Amino acid sequence: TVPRIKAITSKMRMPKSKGATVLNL
Amino acid sequence: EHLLEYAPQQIDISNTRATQSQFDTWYEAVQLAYDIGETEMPTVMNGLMVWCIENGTSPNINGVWVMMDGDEQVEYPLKPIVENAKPTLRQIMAHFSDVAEAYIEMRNKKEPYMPRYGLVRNLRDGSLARYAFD
Amino acid sequence: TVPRIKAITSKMRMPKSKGATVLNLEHLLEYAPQQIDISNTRATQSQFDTWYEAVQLAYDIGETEMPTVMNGLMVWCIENGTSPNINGVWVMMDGDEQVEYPLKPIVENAKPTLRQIMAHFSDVAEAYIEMRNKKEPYMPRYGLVRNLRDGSLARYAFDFYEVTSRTPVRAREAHI
Amino acid sequence: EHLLEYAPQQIDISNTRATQSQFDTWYEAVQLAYDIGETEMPTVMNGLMVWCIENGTSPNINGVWVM
Repeated sequence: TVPRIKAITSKMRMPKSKGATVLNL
Repeated sequence: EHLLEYAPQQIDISNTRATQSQFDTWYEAVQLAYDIGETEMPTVMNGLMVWCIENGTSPNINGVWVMMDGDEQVEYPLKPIVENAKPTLRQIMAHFSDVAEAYIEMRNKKEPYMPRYGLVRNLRDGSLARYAFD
Repeated sequence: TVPRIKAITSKMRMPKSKGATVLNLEHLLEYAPQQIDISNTRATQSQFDTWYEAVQLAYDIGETEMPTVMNGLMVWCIENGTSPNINGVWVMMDGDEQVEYPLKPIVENAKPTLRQIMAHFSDVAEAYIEMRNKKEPYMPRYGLVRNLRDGSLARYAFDFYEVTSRTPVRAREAHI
Repeated sequence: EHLLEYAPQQIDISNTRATQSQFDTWYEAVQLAYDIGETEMPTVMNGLMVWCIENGTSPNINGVWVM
């Protein structure tokens, strides 16, 4: 078959303070 | 003495076909910017020269070009094909001018196949519809 | 015997990068895709997939009730062409009275344009007018402006007609 | 199945004739802005379509039309 492109996804970088999240998603 | 011992062909010097180095920089930068390696990358160019027959060598940069596979399509970004082709896309794809007129000769005998550049110019014979693409 | 001419063959010079070939010639011969699935007039399956899901959403009409809408769209887009104003409305007959719909989420989601998205319906549209011509004379509205004059060529002359290689040569002059 | 059971006419979809709703908003706003009610307003439109035959559908806005 044909070679499909493997698109990567840059992460939706959620901000953090010291190791935990900062939003109640 | 060396002038008489010197017969180079039109296709290896002229302006329409870009140089071997311009095609060498282009093809390595496309193999890189698709993350598709050797023995899997020449299958892609079988899809490129069929697409560039039809829609010509002037797309928008942000657009996409398709390639049939079975029944469903795939897609690819047109950004690293017209941004690496340093003269232009026309003068880089002119390396494929030998195979393309041998592709349509294959395609005309099964069914009538005018390329899309021919239908705009309104050519009217399926035998001259072999030398008129972009 | 007679001296036959020895015809030489200039090579079918396949392009190369650094010493190896650039095409899979085995798969090239096992590869015959059609005009309609690659060309520029018909937009891609993904461009029609984003368009149709964004229309189903922005009308709040679900599956098994949404394909009835597209029976009204391809009849309207035959007549008034694929260039309306964005704020306007398009109608759809039902019994005797009309309905209406907003033209805003049909030309704002069609990412190439409306013409290249409705060109998926180029197969059904010329099969719609062939149905319609036999009951009564039916020139589409794009034909009446261009002043075509026969009800049998009034099948291939609407706005969003893709010009494939199956078009008769009289019809491909009618667009250009 | 419904596509084959669907034959609408040119005049009810096309661009030249505006929609029934565009004519519905227009006719109610003319009946209002003349203070001429029902059974007296359709006599006015007998005068409008005779005038709009002759002077066309492009007058100045401030002008008048006779009957």
